[PDB]
Amino acid sequence: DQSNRYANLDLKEEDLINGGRHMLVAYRMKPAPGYGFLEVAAHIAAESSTGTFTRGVDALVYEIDETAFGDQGGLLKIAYPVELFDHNLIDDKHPVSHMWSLVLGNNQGMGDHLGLRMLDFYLPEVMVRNFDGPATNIEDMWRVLGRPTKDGGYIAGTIIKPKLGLRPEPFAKACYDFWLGGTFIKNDEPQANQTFAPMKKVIPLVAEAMDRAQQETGEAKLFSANITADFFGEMIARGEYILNEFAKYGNEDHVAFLVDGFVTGPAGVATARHYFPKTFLHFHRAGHGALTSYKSPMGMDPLCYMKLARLQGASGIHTGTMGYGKMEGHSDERVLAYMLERDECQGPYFYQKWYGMKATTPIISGGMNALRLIGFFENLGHANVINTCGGGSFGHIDGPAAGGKSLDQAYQCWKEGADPIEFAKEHKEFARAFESFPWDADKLFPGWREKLG
Amino acid sequence: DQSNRYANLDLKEEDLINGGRHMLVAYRMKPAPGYGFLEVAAHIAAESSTGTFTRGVDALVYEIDETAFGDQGGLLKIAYPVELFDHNLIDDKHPVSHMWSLVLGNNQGMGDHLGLRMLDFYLPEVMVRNFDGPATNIEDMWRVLGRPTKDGGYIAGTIIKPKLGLRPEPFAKACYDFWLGGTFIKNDEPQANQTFAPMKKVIPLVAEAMDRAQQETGEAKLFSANITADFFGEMIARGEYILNEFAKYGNEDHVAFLVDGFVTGPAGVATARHYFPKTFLHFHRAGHGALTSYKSPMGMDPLCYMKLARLQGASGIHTGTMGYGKMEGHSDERVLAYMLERDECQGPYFYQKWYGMKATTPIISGGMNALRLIGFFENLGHANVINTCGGGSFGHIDGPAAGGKSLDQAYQCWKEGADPIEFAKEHKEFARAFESFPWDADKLFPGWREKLG
Amino acid sequence: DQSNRYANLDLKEEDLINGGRHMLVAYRMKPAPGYGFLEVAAHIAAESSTGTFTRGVDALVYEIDETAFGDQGGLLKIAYPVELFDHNLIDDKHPVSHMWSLVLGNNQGMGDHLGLRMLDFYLPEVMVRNFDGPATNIEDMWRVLGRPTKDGGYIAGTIIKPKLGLRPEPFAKACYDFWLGGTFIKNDEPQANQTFAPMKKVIPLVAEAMDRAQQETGEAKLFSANITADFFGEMIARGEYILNEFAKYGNEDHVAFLVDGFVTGPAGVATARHYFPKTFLHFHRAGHGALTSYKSPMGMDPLCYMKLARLQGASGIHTGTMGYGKMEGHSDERVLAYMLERDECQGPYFYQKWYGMKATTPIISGGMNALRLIGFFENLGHANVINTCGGGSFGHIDGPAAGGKSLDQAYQCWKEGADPIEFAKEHKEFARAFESFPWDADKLFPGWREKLG
Amino acid sequence: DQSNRYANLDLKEEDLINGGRHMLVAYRMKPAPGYGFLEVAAHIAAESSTGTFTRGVDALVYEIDETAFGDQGGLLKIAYPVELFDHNLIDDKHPVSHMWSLVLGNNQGMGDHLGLRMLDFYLPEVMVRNFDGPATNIEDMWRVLGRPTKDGGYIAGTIIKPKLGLRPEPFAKACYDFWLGGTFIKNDEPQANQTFAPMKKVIPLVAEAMDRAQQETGEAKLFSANITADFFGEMIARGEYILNEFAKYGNEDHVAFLVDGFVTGPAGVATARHYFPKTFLHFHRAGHGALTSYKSPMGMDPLCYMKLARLQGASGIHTGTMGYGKMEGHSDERVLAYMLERDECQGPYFYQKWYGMKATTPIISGGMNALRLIGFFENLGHANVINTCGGGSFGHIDGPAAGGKSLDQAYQCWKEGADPIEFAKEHKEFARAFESFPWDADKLFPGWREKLG
Repeated sequence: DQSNRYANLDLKEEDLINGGRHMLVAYRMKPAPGYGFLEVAAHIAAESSTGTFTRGVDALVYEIDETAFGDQGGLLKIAYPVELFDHNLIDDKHPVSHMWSLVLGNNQGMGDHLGLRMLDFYLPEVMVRNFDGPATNIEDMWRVLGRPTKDGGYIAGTIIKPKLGLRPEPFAKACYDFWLGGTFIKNDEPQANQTFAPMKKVIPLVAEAMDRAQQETGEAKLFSANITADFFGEMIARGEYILNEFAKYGNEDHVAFLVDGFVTGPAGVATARHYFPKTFLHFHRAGHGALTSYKSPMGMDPLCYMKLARLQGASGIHTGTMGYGKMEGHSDERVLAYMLERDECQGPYFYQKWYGMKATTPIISGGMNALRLIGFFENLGHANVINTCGGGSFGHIDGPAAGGKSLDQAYQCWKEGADPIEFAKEHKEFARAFESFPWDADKLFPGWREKLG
Repeated sequence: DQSNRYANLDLKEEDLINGGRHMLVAYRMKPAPGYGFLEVAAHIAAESSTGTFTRGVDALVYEIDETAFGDQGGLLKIAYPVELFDHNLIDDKHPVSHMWSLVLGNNQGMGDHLGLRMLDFYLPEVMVRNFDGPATNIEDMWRVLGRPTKDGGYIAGTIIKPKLGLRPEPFAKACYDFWLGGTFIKNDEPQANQTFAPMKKVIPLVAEAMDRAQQETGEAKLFSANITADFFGEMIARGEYILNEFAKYGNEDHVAFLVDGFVTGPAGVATARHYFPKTFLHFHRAGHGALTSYKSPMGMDPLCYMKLARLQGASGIHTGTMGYGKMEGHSDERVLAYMLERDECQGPYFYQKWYGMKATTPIISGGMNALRLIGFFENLGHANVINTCGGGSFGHIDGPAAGGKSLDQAYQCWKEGADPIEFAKEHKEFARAFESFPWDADKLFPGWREKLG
Repeated sequence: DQSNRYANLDLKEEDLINGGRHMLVAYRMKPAPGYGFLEVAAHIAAESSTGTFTRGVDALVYEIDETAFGDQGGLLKIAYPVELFDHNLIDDKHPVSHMWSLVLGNNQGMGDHLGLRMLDFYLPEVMVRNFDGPATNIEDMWRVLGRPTKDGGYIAGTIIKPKLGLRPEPFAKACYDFWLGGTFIKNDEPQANQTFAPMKKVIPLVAEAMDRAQQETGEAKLFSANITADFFGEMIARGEYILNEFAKYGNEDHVAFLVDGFVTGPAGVATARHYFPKTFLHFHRAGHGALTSYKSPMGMDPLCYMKLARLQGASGIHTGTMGYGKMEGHSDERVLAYMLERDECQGPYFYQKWYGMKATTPIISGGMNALRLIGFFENLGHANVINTCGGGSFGHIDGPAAGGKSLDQAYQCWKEGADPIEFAKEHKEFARAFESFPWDADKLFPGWREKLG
Repeated sequence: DQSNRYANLDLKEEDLINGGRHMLVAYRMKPAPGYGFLEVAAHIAAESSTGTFTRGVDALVYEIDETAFGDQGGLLKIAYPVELFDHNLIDDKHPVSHMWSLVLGNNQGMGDHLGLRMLDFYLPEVMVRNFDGPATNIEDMWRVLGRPTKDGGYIAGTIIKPKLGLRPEPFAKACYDFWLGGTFIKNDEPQANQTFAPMKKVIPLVAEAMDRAQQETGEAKLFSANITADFFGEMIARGEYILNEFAKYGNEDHVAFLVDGFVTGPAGVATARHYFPKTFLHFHRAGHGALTSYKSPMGMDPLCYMKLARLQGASGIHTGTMGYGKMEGHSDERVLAYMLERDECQGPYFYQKWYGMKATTPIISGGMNALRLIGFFENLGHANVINTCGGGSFGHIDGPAAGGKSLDQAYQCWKEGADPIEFAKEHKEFARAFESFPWDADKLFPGWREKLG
């Protein structure tokens, strides 16, 4: 019924993009029984904007394909005038929370559709330049590690098992054991200040373990510490406490902050981004599946969530192993990494320029090991990632330290374009990964058994 | 496979509840093809706790009914030791974000189920007493309005149309026009500091409109102002600016703060709750449908979201018209209101005591009017609600002020247990609501035409 | 030399005051050898404003009396255009820090005077209405105590001895012992989180002592807890921690916050005033003597410091016993109390209206006891003060609880206009104060020995 | 009377220092008539500590010289057990405010002395390591300027005249004019957000002037922007706003923050130090004369104030021209610079180690010019200072840009150990400073007229 006002299917998407005055959003939408696709689409545009000088700022349906997705619905595109979006009193920037409240707010509760899912969105220059974006990313880690800041490459990481329940001294010992070979360690997403492992007991022991490993290896080590909380004053207290403990050893810039960004919401990410901009903001997505799982016809696709994380200021975020590990996996998920790290990236429906906004670094995890990293790097096109390997490190038959080394050595091998089996003859930890995971070696490198003994 | 460790189906739920040492959660879960219900359930418990002294804090599957929901899956219940939950350094309280990250975190991304949905949860005394809870609710509005703080009753509200796009002077004029009869006005959820209606232009005009209406009517008026932002410093700036503008007229405690709590996340709600505890925190759910819509097999049921909002400190939150307005509606949704406002409430799977935690006030909206309010009150059992009526107020044939009066008069009629038609003979605005909405009057009060002329 | 620009002795002070566009300041100034009084005065005006459209905002010397103070110098008055003063981005209010930086900033370091002291200042309406002012004062304590909020009267307090060094349990015990008779207890100004009495050990014991005393007496008790710190995040952590501990007993609004406002500076007072406005801000002046002692020819007179404390938002501040206790004392210091608590007050050089800005409550201390309070009240004209008595309470021969009662009973006696000796016959604790301090009784009430036995 | 408890003149200062368990303070004190020097000294120790397990933490008088200062009093030294000092809940560090409240708090108001002045103090290692200290100093400016971070040398600055009153466009133009030759510009201490030059009008113009000057010169420029306020939320708003405006040109790390630290107090400095640690904190002392002027027998000597500023985290602070400019001046004030910038420094009574705490950079100002800088550098021993020259820059007969160059060229000449007159033959701006200030050239370089024409 509102299609006359809130729909203009004669608008051309290219004119909307070249004009630079609209945010565009593509959705998958399924009309409820009795309702027409255009009528529901126009209703969505109204609910997502002026709900009805007002004409100039109406959101407009400009494209529909009612049959695009068969029994899962059709394609819907809406243009949002940039004047709809809010501005901080302090710095005039757009809140992410506010943008979300328009393009995916009340329209998620409507009764005249059976599903409404964001697939992609386009931000014009005037909007992109008005979000925080990241302040820190892997480039700052490369600097702390003594690497080039251009293509400093791969950072070998792990997660400690059991992920929750270890008392303070056993946790610090596991950190030390790995840091004798590996580089990066993170808290588990709900590991913080439980009574059985209080923050102010475990953090001093971890700082001491870092110092010991660094003195014994001569190599710099990194720790990502959970500061998740609801209250900004608490997250400030956690971060300041942690940085001061690491500062007692000269290692304050070896600390990253883990923030469970989905369960805090954008406001919690913004607390860390604004108060601690120069501390790497490690965005943990725990819980995001409720919003982004393909099993839901609501919410948004993972690529959209990635774009929003970069705008909020994530220094790094989990992306996935892209079919080379042990999760949901296709080599074609590389677009999630590209959209996070490149200055420009083609998305499923919109080409996105980032106009110099800093990259968000992909954090790879999901049953990866040294043998698998070669194919993973080759598919991605680079190795500028952080990688947490649970079994790929502690599952090394020579121990977690050897596991960590075997991961670094996988990066060297790829970087050199060397033959993995020939490379292994001169690099023991990589060679011993073949024996640690021979099911994978038999597959990827048939013949290794004879060539390596 | 992990069922031996992470499942104990011999545990009795009543023993877990009477013991007071576990949070319990009920889920609807559908196993993926090839996986057994118990195996997946145990995997969920592991992923949601210790991921594997550790045995004492494992989450445990204690009840399953694999066929409870037919093709939508089965019922799964998990017990979480209270020792799993985090504690603020500052005040030892539990973060809501953290609790969410365990009971509905990584388990939302697992590949061995086709759906995992929270239906209800149980907090024992030791946990309930360790959340913020609300600091302010309708009782504080009753005080400002000169009402009894016991059963002060109904607050007549409206929303301004168009909800977004009005320039500052037309918006303030609409506020004045309604406040000559009604009491409560709110911003629209994305209405804030747009260039076409800057905060520092519209807020002074609204404060002036309140003052004028209060001087002309002798009655106190209320305004709920949007302070949504990502950054705590910005939300502080907005709130302090707004309170100071209303303070210039002596009306600072006539201000409530609207916070789009789903798109800010719990951290944004906590900013308002901690910095502005004595300013009514009006929680707007815009976007929550992605998490709570019944169209998704992920996320959580609305009742769970309501419980979480109270723990975070919402002073009020939208619940719905419960089948008496024009939305998704059943009289049985009254449990959402009861769980928000009562000191104790039976939920779908767990009885919940709140141990003196303040109520969160239901904010009713969705095509309500004066005629309909009688049946709505009778079903709910009380009228201690805030109610925003768009058409029920501005749709009054005598204008928004008359509409607002007709809503108050509906409360009086119910409160008096009077016959609505007899009551209308002595209350003109209520009587004129019959003519404003005669389709409803013909239905609810057949005969009114003759008795009222 | 700059007298032609920065001096206009033809300006009339009454015209400057009635115009409402200037802050005026009176100083005592002593020229250095070789310099003329007017030349130095004009230099001060230049240094305190434009240092030289600029003419419209120059500060102007409008009155001088070179011989007013003999060998201590002369009188100097300067008019500051209100346009010179700063405005917060957030709420447009004047920072106290900024105002201080102009009227008493670089002019304190000049080499062409041997002394420059602020004696008084005048704020016009447009400025007074643009400072924070207090949010809380004794009226809020009266409410918590179940008193009338009009002239609720005297609050009997004490300080614990030794003021610093008591371990947590002995300190809480002393609090309990006094609270069985008295009402108000404060931390000592440097008593906070020392290793020998950690905050998180002593505060729970004090909260428990309050609860016990309140259950046993049926009377409400008050505690003023030190939250002094440099860092706003720490002061927030302290205040939230303390309020939560008292909230466990339902006594959160029985807490006041002590802030060492001179050593934090105005910024620290503002942290408490903005974050915790509804918690009584007990301003402790420790260290102010460097700025306000009459032994210095620099700085400002105590009356000026009092005015600044009210503008910053002190709920109460120490004033002194005004010659009725054991300190620097003259009955004429009552102007310090009047300037803090009245809506209008004559100062030494300027009449000051406060335009409804809340009172700052006088906190009396300095060797007062029940016998002395009568004359003190009569001189002041009221008893709306908080009073901490060290010896007047614990020095009671029947103990601190009896001492506290004897102080309340002194207020009752004055309030009743009763004869103190006749009153004592029917009030045992007051009567026993005569025996506790007979040197004072012999003086003030000759004959008591016979009439009371 | 309390000398038996609070005095132990048999203690040896060297034992107290080598033990590392006491802060020591030296004072000048004058007893009031009738009081003995030791009795008053012991009273001061009591008032400054336990006011009376308590014995172990008493402050102790360990040295007195009653005649040390003739009619100005005698010397008094007091030892403070480190256990007396407070600890943040967050990071366990000592608040400066709290330390001040003990060693120079209530003892400033006592009636049994006619003066009590801090001359020096000693912090042992355990205390020094427990203060914030600076996070940023001139080394970070050297990095932004492309200089070595070791001895990067002199930064040529100016102040704009008139210091207060310029509208936004004329102020930005003056900044541009100077930046074509000079490097560093600062706001005046009370210049901020006045109605005649609003922050959000002038700051964008200054950022644009920086960009233009940098594009035209190819050299990096620096601006120190006033963020002084009482309220931490306002100072955050100012700083974030300013950094974002400079970030629009890629110049966010070209910004320093000016904080009027005396009138905000330590709490305001801490806000900037904690929220903006990596932005150079330019501490402006406006008003400190009330506390540190030698005309007062109260307060503290400038050297003490300098030590406190470093502990609070000042990146730089004004010291003075040390007799080479036009102020209070003696070459021997170089100790103020040495105590701020060295890792170890002898003070008037105590040798102070800083244990790696970052330097606070001296900011030199007070009628300096290029000719005078040579002798100033030679006396100081280095040129690692920031220098604001009002007349030494704009007073150059060829303009402010030429003036700024002449200052840089003075540094080069000193650095080269070259003869100033010979150097001038090959450096025009330096040569033209001789003509700009020939009174100084005739004095310092007799003969220049003939050698340079």
